[PDB]
Amino acid sequence: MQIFVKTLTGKTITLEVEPSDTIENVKAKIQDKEGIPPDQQRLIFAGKQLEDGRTLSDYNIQKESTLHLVLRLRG
Amino acid sequence: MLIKVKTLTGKEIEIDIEPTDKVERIKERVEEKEGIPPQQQRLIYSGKQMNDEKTAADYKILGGSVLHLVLALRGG
Amino acid sequence: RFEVKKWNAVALWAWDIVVDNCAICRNHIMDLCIECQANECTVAWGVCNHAFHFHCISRWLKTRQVCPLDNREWEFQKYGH
Amino acid sequence: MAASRRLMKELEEIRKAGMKNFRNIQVDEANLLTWQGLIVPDNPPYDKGAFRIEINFPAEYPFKPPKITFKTKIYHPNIDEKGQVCLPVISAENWKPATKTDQVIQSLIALVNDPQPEHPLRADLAEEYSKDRKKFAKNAEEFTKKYGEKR
Amino acid sequence: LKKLLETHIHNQGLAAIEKCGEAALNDPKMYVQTVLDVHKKYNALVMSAFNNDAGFVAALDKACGRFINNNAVTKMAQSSSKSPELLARYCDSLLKKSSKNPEEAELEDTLNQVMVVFKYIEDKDVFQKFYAKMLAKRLVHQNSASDDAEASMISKLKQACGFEYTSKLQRMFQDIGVSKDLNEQFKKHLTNSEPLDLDFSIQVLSSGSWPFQQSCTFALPSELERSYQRFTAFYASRHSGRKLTWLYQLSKGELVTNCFKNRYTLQASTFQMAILLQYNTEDAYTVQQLTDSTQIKMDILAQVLQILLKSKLLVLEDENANVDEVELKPDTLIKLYLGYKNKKLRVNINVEDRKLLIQAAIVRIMKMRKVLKHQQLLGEVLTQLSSRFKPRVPVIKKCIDILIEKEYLERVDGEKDTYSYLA
Amino acid sequence: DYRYEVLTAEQILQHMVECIREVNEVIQNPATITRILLSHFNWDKEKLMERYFDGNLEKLFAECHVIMPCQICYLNYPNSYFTGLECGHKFCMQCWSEYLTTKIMEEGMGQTISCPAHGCDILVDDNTVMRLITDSKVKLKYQHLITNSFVECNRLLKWCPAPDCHHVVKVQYPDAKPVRCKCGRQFCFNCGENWHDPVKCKWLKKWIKKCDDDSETSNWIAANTKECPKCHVTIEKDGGCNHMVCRNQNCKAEFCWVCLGPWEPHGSAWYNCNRSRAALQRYLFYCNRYMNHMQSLRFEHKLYAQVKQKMEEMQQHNMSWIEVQFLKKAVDVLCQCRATLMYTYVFAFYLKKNNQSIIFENNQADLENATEVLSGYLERDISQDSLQDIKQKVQDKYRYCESRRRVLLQHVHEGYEKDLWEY
Ligand SMILES: [Zn+2]
Ligand SMILES: [Zn+2]
Ligand SMILES: [Zn+2]
Ligand SMILES: [Zn+2]
Ligand SMILES: [Zn+2]
Ligand SMILES: [Zn+2]
Ligand SMILES: [Zn+2]
Ligand SMILES: [Zn+2]
Ligand SMILES: [Zn+2]
Repeated sequence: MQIFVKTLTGKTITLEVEPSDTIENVKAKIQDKEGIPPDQQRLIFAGKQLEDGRTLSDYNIQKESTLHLVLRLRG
Repeated sequence: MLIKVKTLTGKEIEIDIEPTDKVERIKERVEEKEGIPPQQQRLIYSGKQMNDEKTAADYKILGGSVLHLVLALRGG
Repeated sequence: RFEVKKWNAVALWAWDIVVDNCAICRNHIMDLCIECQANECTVAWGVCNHAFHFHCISRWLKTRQVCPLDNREWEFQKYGH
Repeated sequence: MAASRRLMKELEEIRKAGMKNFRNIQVDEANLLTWQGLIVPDNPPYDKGAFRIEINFPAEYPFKPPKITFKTKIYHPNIDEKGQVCLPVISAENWKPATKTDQVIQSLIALVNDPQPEHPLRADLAEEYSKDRKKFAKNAEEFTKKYGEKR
Repeated sequence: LKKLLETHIHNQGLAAIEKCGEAALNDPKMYVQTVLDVHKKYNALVMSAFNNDAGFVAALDKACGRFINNNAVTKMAQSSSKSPELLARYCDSLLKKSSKNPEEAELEDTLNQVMVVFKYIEDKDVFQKFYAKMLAKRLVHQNSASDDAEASMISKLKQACGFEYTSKLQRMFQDIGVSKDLNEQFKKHLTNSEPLDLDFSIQVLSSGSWPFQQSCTFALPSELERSYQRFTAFYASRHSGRKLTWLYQLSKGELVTNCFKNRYTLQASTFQMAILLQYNTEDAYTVQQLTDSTQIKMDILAQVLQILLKSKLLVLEDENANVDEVELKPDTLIKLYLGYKNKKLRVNINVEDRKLLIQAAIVRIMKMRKVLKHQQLLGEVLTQLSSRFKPRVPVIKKCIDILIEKEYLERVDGEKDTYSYLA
Repeated sequence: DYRYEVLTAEQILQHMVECIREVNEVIQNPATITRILLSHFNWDKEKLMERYFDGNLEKLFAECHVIMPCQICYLNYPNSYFTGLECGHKFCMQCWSEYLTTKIMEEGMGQTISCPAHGCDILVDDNTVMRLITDSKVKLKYQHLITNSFVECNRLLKWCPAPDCHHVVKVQYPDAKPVRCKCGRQFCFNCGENWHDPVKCKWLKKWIKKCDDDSETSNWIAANTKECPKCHVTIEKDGGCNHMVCRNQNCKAEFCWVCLGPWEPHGSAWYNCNRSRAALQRYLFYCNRYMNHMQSLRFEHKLYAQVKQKMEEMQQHNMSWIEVQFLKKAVDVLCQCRATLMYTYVFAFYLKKNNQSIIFENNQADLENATEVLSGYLERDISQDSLQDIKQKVQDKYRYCESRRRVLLQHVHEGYEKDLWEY
């Protein structure tokens, strides 16, 4: 049960996560690993955006899969 | 008396000086082995840039001490 | 005085060309071409003083009728032996 | 809790000092982390008419910025009808944990007097304001006149 | 019982050649013989006792590969390409024509053994380079044991590595065959041309196959010119377009020196012929006067003059000079020694900071002339650094590119090669 | 050559104090000041040297930000409970600890941490940060953040793209030359992809964005995100000011979202920002070949396994070990040839048809066909007990394939040198 996150600086990293976990907790894990505050991140998988409502299993996140990270500058 | 000048990468230079030898003369003595005209060369000692017209003994240098050498590609 | 009775010399044979690539198969001009190599392979000369293997230039002229270094018309000028 | 200890002394200082631009410092003495206040401008057309502001101090104060909410409506190029202002003195990129809230007050009031048509969240309104300034001094005047408060 | 045998046989063979040490590193015979002995002994061991199961033969082969590729001889000369070189040298030293005549049976047997030691090595291209070089030498100099032996060795190499491996050697051999054929036709066509005074013979090679370079700037004497031109015109007749680039640096003949007192008969190279034929008229030429007429290069002329002066045919102005080491100047006489005498006849008279300097010059000339062309810049930087060193043109281009990406210059907009001063 | 190196986090952290010592040898300032100044110059020694020694200092120091109750908690404390930077402001260590902790644990700002008091901008060194906080995990987080900043800001270092390799490839100067970093991966140091021998980096990017059969997130990224002009990170906007400020680690550069230009003039006084039939067929052909080769290069484990299994099985039927050795070598060459043909197709896409392109697209078809025949030989025709011909066939085939691919690479590189292609 591991997935891959492609960071802004290349540096692909791997996450340990359970299929019942939510995107907010995923963001918290990414924040702990790298340092990006978990509120200007967007995670993109399979060409569709990842909101905060549903979960990885809902989004049909497989195992040993990659999902990208982009910034969410506002204001 | 024998002093040395260190380049930025780390290569070492041996030069003998006379008390009345001038900074420009030292630049030439550098160039006879480094091929760098004195406009590009700069000489560094005690954090202060070595003035062009001065004498090696003015700074009260004693031999052995390194007068660190730095390049400058503009050099006026 | 005369001091000459015998002589044995060594000479290298080579095609009478100025550059050596054949510019079609990119092989050395003296070697075999790209089809005779995957197994009587002479050189042909062009009226513009260009030379290639015979088999390479044959296929090239079979498809397009242009000398492939100078996009001009092509006609045979001297074979090789 | 340190938020409360700081805010009580800051509020006491503001009240004791007295100001010519801030009136009606209304605050719930129990929660004490929310402020309701009335500001009054001087420059037209916003001078005609009073209007109110609500401040929400977050839990982690003064180590996080106090978000400000602009309750009463107003016709300003740099203010949303929902009541959101940008005010770079507060954005999380520059909030320094020593600035007294009155400095925020003067910064906001200076924003009110002087518009910024180059950082707009009402794009068409700001473009028109930067185009034909003369009429909007009346256009916003009616809106404030019918939607301000008693000063 | 497999994994253990491999460890024993590899360990045993390694120290067998360690004993010879440096004595092998210059004598391939002992090295190849030792490897062969170890292999033969343990092949005989696993041939009968172990019934020749696949695993044991696999162990033998793996260990032989291991201890042939790296061992003491490899380490002492510090590379892995010292075993194939030694094998090639052994094969050459076996196929040369020595005083001893090789018996066909034992020759074939020994070549069969060399094939084994070859099939174990792991870099079969260095071996081809060295074998090609040595075969070229001993074919050109007519110094070979048996043409059947040469053909057999090439045939088994082809069997063990394929038609592409041994194409150069096959061409290199058929060339000597065609040369032998063509010389007879020249002799036949020669019945009607009356060759001036000499017995002529030539060996006409190919170009891509043999490892030889063009020539060494020689000016032919007038003695051989008739034969040279007649053969070149004959060759141009039988073929359409073909260009003989004669190379005299490796070619030999025979003199008769019918000027001394006892009718000797010399035997030397073409450079010797040029020099000695020069002295047909007079005997008071110097090094400069010689290079005026023979056009030979200074170093080769010095070598040839020294080798002649080692013999008593030519003598300096001094009589007891140690001609082996004394080097001479362009204004130095050479005297023909008229009284030379040899005890016999038929003599055989033969044998970075630099990058930083690049960048400094680049920026200096740039600020001197802001706008200027690439090739002219190359010339100017070469002039500025001539007293120091001549950096390679790729190195200068590289430093130019590094300085471009370091923001001290940028190629002008729209042109591939034109540099403007970064401001 | 291409001199490079591999390190880990601890060595890449210690090399920082190494560089600090190197520069401070001649600067003669305390370590904190040197670190600040150098970090402002993207860790380039000579730039700092020339900008420090070109004239005045105080302008640089202002350009680098270096030069009774508490005002934060409003409580009284002993004079032993007040500390502050060299700017003059004085606070207490409880507020210091909480401020630094919240900053570096909830904002990620590791290196650019400024003085708390209003209006000040004197940033905080390393020693003070270590001297105030007390937790250990916070300290290690700070170390990790500054190390990541050091790597990303520098242009001689690069994290390995492998999903878990923790290694930086320190090199002397970047030229898109492949390197390997001991985790088993080799990549193009300049673009981060796998090594691509003939094709240039930019065409590889343009082709890999729309690879058209592997990923779709690139379409989203193009359709909804620009890139920061300064730090080059993909940014998605959902605000309204149009006055974007890059909230990266140390790219605090503010600009305009639409024109993507600097914001200082822009919006200041008066400036206002406001495939038919042949193409898809050509793309279809090239992408078909590229995807086929990608599939085959993905299944390379199965090819090794299957040839190994047939290798053993053929060995047990009274066949020795050296045969199956040549078989392994053949497989290796086959894989290399497919790997090169892959990027050769990419190169041959973006290429306008001229004379020197039909030559290339006629050579690569031949190498394609020979690769296919070799792969056809292996599977079936290694069947059984026909070694003496199949071995010859396979050796002849793979030497030919290797020679041809070397010719293709040389053709491409010569064309680049001679400016002979047109797109
Ligand atoms: Zn042919
Ligand atoms: Zn050809
Ligand atoms: Zn032509
Ligand atoms: Zn405090
Ligand atoms: Zn301060
Ligand atoms: Zn790696
Ligand atoms: Zn690349
Ligand atoms: Zn940026
Ligand atoms: Zn714009």
